[PDB]
Amino acid sequence: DLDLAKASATDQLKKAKAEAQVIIEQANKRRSQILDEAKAEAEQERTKIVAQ
Amino acid sequence: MNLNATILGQAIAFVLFVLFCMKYVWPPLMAAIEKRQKEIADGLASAERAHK
Repeated sequence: DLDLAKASATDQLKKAKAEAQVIIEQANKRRSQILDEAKAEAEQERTKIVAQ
Repeated sequence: MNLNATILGQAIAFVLFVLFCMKYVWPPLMAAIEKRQKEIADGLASAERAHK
């Protein structure tokens, strides 16, 4: 046990640390997706309204 | 029976076997036993710490 308790302590730390970064990075991918979409379609709207 | 000078002679032999037993025999044996008993307690503690 004095060794399986050590091994599991590093095993959880490794997995948890990677997932926490992956979550927050893809939150930045979603943010930049949302911003990119809005920043594009603002002109797609205006270019329709002047043609109208 | 008959009381005798043997009563004093045996009293010299008795004290001197108690003094060499007290210094030499008993402290090195009981240090060696307690040194084993202590380690068993150390193993139990380690099992508790591992789980926690």
